[PDB]
Amino acid sequence: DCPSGWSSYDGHCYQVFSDLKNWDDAESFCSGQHEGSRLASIHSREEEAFVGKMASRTLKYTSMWLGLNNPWKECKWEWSDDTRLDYKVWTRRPYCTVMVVKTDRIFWFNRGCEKSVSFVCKFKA
Amino acid sequence: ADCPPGWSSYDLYCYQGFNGPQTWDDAERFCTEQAKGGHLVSISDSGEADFVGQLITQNISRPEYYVWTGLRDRRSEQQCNPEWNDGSSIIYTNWDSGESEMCQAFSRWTNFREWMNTNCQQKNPFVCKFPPA
Repeated sequence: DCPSGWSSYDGHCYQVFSDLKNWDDAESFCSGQHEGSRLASIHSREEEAFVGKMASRTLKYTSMWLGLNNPWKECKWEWSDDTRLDYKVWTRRPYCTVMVVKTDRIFWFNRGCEKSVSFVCKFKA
Repeated sequence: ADCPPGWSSYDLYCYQGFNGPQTWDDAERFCTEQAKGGHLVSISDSGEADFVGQLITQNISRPEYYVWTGLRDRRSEQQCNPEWNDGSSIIYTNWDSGESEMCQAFSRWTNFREWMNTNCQQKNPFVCKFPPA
């Protein structure tokens, strides 16, 4: 139930792309490849392992954008002495999540969303 | 001022920087046991921020970028964003060690005047604060 070029897993379709794009550009590209297609979310070890195996087939350098922009959106900052948070001097440039496939392990880490990374798209069949 | 020896006074409170290094939780626990009502330092205005900044520079010589503040997100999960791009809840995560950054620290490149979130399990110097009696 996936069109040509896409791999099926658990009612969803996936495709890894090698071209290096920044997160926004990659998310835009995914959106144009199929209805409902965006940068992949990852909801389980099994799904992660499936996506990692696609990357090892397509990419020589197996790192891919995931569909997470800004891990620190809507944080609830509190003081340990329970004083009210009014004075605030925390600003941070946008970071976006990269899934790094190593031959022994898979891990995620955050990179500046302006960096150029391969990526994987995903939509529901 | 009636701040005990080793502590520095500023606007009805007592402060002291501690060359750690300690995790955020261990630093905070250390602060509560150093004096009654002690905690990791909190910042309420720019004056307190400037005092704590210079206090760190004059009493903490550490090669770290970070000195712990008392500010953090208290949740057990490793990030704040509740949803992926597609709207599905973020539940399963697989952060490499050091990538979950839910605790706030004073940053050296701002002369320890502004904050940056870093790994709560990273060991850093810290500053305690308690109200004298």
